[PDB]
Amino acid sequence: MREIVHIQAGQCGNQIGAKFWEVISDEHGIDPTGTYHGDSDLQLDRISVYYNEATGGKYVPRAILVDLEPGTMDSVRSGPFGQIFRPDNFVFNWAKGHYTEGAELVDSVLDVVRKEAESCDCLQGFQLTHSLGGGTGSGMGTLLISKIREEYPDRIMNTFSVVEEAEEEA
Amino acid sequence: ALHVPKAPGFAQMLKEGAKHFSGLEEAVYRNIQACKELAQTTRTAYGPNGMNKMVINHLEKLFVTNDAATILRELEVQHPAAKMIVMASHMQEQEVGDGTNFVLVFAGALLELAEELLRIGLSVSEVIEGYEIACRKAHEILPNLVCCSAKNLRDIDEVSSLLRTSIMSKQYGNEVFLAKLIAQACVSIFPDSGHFNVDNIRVCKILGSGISSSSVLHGMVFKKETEGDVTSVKDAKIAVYSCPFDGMITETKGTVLIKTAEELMNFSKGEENLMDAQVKAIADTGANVVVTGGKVADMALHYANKYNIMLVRLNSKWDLRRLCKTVGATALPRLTPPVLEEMGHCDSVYLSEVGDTQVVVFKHEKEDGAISTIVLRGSTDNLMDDIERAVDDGVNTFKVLTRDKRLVPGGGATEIELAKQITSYGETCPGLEQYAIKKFAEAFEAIPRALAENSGVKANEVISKLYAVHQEGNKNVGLDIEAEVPAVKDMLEAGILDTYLGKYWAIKLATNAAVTVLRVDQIIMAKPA
Amino acid sequence: AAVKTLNPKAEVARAQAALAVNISAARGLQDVLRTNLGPKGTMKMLVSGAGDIKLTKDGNVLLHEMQIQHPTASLIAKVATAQDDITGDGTTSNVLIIGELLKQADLYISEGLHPRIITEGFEAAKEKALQFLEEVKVSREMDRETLIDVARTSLRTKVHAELADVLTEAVVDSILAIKKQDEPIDLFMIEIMEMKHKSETDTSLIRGLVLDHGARHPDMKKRVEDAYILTCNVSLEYEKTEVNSGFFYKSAEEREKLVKAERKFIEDRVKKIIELKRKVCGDSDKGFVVINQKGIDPFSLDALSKEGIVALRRAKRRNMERLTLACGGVALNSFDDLSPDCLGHAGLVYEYTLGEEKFTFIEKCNNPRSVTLLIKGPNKHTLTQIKDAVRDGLRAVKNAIDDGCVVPGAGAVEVAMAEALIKHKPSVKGRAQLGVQAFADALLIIPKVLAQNSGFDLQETLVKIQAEHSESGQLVGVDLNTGEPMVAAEVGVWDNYCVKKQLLHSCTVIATNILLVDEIMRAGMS
Amino acid sequence: TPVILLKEGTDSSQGIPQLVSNISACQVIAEAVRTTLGPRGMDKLIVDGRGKATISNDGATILKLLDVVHPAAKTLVDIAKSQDAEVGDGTTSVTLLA
Ligand SMILES: Nc1ncnc2c1ncn2[C@@H]1O[C@H](COP(=O)(O)OP(=O)(O)O)[C@@H](O)[C@H]1O
Ligand SMILES: Nc1ncnc2c1ncn2[C@@H]1O[C@H](COP(=O)(O)OP(=O)(O)O)[C@@H](O)[C@H]1O
Ligand SMILES: [Mg+2]
Ligand SMILES: [Mg+2]
Ligand SMILES: [Mg+2]
Repeated sequence: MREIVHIQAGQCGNQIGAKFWEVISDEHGIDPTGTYHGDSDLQLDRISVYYNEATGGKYVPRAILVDLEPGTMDSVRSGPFGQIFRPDNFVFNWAKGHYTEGAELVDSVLDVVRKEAESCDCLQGFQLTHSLGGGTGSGMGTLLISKIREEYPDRIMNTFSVVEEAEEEA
Repeated sequence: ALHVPKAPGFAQMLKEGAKHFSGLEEAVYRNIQACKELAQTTRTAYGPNGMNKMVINHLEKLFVTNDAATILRELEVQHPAAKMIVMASHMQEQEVGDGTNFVLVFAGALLELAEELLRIGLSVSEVIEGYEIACRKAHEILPNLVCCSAKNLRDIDEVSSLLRTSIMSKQYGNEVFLAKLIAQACVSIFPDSGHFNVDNIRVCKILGSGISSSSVLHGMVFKKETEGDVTSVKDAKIAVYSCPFDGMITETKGTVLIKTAEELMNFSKGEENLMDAQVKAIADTGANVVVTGGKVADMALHYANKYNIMLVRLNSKWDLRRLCKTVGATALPRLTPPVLEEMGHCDSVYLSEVGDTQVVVFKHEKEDGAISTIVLRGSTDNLMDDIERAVDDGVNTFKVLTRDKRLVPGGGATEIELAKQITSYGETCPGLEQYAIKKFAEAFEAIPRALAENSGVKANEVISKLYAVHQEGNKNVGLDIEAEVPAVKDMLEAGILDTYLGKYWAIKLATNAAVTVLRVDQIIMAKPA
Repeated sequence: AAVKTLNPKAEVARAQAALAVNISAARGLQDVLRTNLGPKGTMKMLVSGAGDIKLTKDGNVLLHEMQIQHPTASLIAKVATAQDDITGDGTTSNVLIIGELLKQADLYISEGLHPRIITEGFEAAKEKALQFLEEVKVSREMDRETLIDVARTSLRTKVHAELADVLTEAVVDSILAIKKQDEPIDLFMIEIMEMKHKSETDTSLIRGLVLDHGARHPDMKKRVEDAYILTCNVSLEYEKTEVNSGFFYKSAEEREKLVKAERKFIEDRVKKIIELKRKVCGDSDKGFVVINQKGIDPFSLDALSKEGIVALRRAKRRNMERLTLACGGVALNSFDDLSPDCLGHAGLVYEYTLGEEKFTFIEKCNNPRSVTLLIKGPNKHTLTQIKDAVRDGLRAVKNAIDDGCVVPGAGAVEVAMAEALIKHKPSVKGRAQLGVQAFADALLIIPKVLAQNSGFDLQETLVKIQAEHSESGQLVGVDLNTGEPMVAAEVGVWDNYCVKKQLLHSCTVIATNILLVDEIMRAGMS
Repeated sequence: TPVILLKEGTDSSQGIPQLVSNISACQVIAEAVRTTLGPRGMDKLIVDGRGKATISNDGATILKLLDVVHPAAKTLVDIAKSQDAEVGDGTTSVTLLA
């Protein structure tokens, strides 16, 4: 219940999100291969707010990874805990023509977040982790917050933004 | 000395770390080498006499198996051609579930045979057309070799005899026992309608005694513990709930507001009375056991123990659905006394101990039920995993037999017959594709050759004897494993059969993968990240 | 240099060096891209840094996935991208003709000429070529056989014949089925879906819709034989008030009352749907399907399933228009004015499962104005290649319909323009005749490349082709299996008029602009 | 040689030598608990990374305390654990027999 989905954008944003998912996984009973060892029931009460359980007992995070580079997502995958992410939750020259650049990337992101929000029951929000002063956080992030708001103008959108002599009569 | 600077154009405009391969000498002859080496890697795990292989993955986890798909999954491949062969094998596993090594052997043989045609002069297109024609001819020929179709898929002995082979190819010696177990488990859950879901067979592993102490159970077992004082029920009426077993609260933030002292003195008493009323209302319908998917409260547990209610909490969100299917109940999203239609019935519900493991068992006497479980007992987790994989292959074979009823002889007889007939056909074709057709026919001997090599005999004598006996009109003669001298045996009498659909799909996918590898001309690689 | 004395870290290339660099880059690009042209071209494999595999033959994909860091390559890639996104074809010929134009221009510039003379010659030759193309075209009625020929010609250059014959019929049928005799064709009404099994020869066209999600409640029916369809984007989840609110109760009974009372807003909508269903489908003979663009609570799912309703949640926005066009209903944002006139009809609804994925089929619509192309195959790269080919074919057929004319192919048009320009050039005054000659020689690259790829002798084949078309006024092109001259129109090789027009314009403009660059400088911030 | 099949760092060993190596390693594993059998058997002392000591005569406990990472040797630890879980006695004899 009260499902929340996560968006990671940029190199540093991707790294911060990977760290957060690592630490929350160690806090819970989740291990790198997607199974459960925790001994306390309180580690499993709210597991569905952050994880989808697949047929067979495996758990996958409710996270989306985006960068305009074929190396950042590969680095995350190579790094530990990068294999637990679903292989199709990745979005990947800089400027072509088209009169608008990134229109296909934003559409792919919207499709993936729609597919992810389909699985959850009563989702409530999006946690966006991106650079703020960066080019990907201002320009290449072509008002992605605005696009998300237009797509779902009823749910919360919580963003972790990186920070005198004349003095006479009157 | 001096240096060769660079070539103008693309060679200068290329990025740093990128690779560009072009031509027959730099692309095709290297892709063939990579595929041949990949096939040679897993050649030795083919047949009943295949040897196990030990692989450690990047997380220091240990695998011991002779299943080709598992080996390829655990290995990590850096070469694109081997990657495409691996994807072909995985697609075959997804489509049928058995025959993942035949694909690799066939593709490797086809490529290593096309190499010499390319060497002697034929171009890639003439090889491709010959391969396609030969594949179509093989698919046309294949049905005529069908023999001994399945008759009854609800007879225990016939099912065991049909499933024996696919298990015997992995567990040499335990095949009879495993076939009996899997036949019982599969026949138990097979409905009147043809629909047979593979997911309805569950496997549970308990450390302990030997494999011979495995068993099958008509119901469900969970590695859990009873939350209440009651431990056993002899005729169980089950209630199932998806919500937590506690008094519910508002979705919006709530607050208890009090302005006098009587409310403060009466709140907790009222809450306790309300919970007691709800629990007794549930218990009045006759429910003995309550299954919940969430948290239980101390007061609820106290009243459930007071009214002699067995309380089990299982939590997967899928085990709950499987239990609902098993018993015949419907999960209730609110805590209300169930109606009879929503009430499940199970004969025995109890808590037991097996080899230092506490389990909860829901058991029926019905031979059909809805699902069934297989309890495996082994001395090693790796051994239990291997037996689990064998059981999975048996179940997949049963499902394929449900889909299609036709069988063909095995142990090299089908491959020898196909090779002979394709050679006879390709003899009469004028043109430059006859060489490709003859090579496609010759590539079929790799399977009996691998079987003979693994068995430990001389493959040439086996192949010569197979050809000699097939020239007289004996279509059901294949390799003999038991003898120490190379010999042949009638496969139809011995009961070594295999499915038609598996061979069909394996040939199709292997040919497609081989021609796809052959079609590539030049390769551009970016630097790894 | 002047720039160096101000910024010592700058980089510069002056008059001759700039021209040399540009010509070298163009020739380097064309040397690689020349092997794609024609149905006899070879396939390139591209491997990225992540380890993915892409088999391709299209010029644009090769340009944007080959590893290059050159400014002239960037300009040419941008031009190819514009060509692709406007017309949908002709990306390789663009690069070929640009490279040949630059090479032929440098051939004369190396003898002391000035680029402006060649520029004027280029302009005059372009005007003459456009005039000739305007008259060489063939106007027809654009019937099914002509569209089949055009689509087969456009698709045979990407996949083999066996798969091309399958794809051509599906593409033509979809385009014809979503067409009315006005209101120019609007894509996004054809959905492209891919399912990974059942080898590609099973790719098909469905006169209905396929959705990549299915029913979420176990007890919902798996197949409906005669379905009313309701399409909506109203929310059936729990909703919180915009202004901050909180419950203040005194006892457990009051808490229970509030808990019961906090659901009436959604239960009212569920009741409205149920009443409409019971009003329309009186007896248990028909079926009811609901499609919602927003979420549905488990309580609402159970309430709907108790009465035999098949509900799907969180569909995509474009499906709101697609389902309306296909089934023939009304997409509505509120249930205040619900009536049977807002319902649609579908002759079959069912469900398919692929391991961890689920699909829903809506089929047997009365007169659908929207269809779906179902792609199948055993590999991700196979699916991607087929998707690109389908895009190419759809664009080609749509352009052929939009234009009233089609043009013969296989280099016949290039031969004809070269012959016409050769006779035109004596009328020009000055040295622009050299530019006209260069333009013609550049135009003669396509038949040469086709012959080279098919495996013949370029000079001899072109000499034969020019030997015909001069003693007989026929439009003559190259036969790719014998090397002999042929007549394109009788054999059935066709090309688009807009593609040729755009290609000529873009190539001439880019060549003229490139030839006039005086220096290349990088003197800004690093 | 230009492009290799598997990733660099992979190690492989096949044939009679690796089987002989496995047989050799099992001998060391059995030698680890050899002298703890019978009425006149001694016991062992194991010190871990944190300085905590464990004095034991139980074969399963000793084998668990040893940090065995040999894939063939791990089987002898597994069977000892299985015996301990199943019957609770006889953990050294099974390893010696194997
Ligand atoms: N008793 C047997 N005698 C001879 N051949 C056998 C016997 N059992 C199985 N085979 C053969 O083993 C071959 C391969 O089976 P297996 O080794 O399991 O790999 P896969 O089935 O994945 O290709 C089959 O073609 C079958 O003909
Ligand atoms: N069967 C054919 N015979 C001769 N020429 C053909 C045939 N099919 C296509 N062509 C030619 O191939 C040319 C290039 O098409 P293609 O290779 O697909 O790349 P592009 O369409 O991007 O230029 C077209 O101009 C067309 O005239
Ligand atoms: Mg097998
Ligand atoms: Mg084209
Ligand atoms: Mg003892």
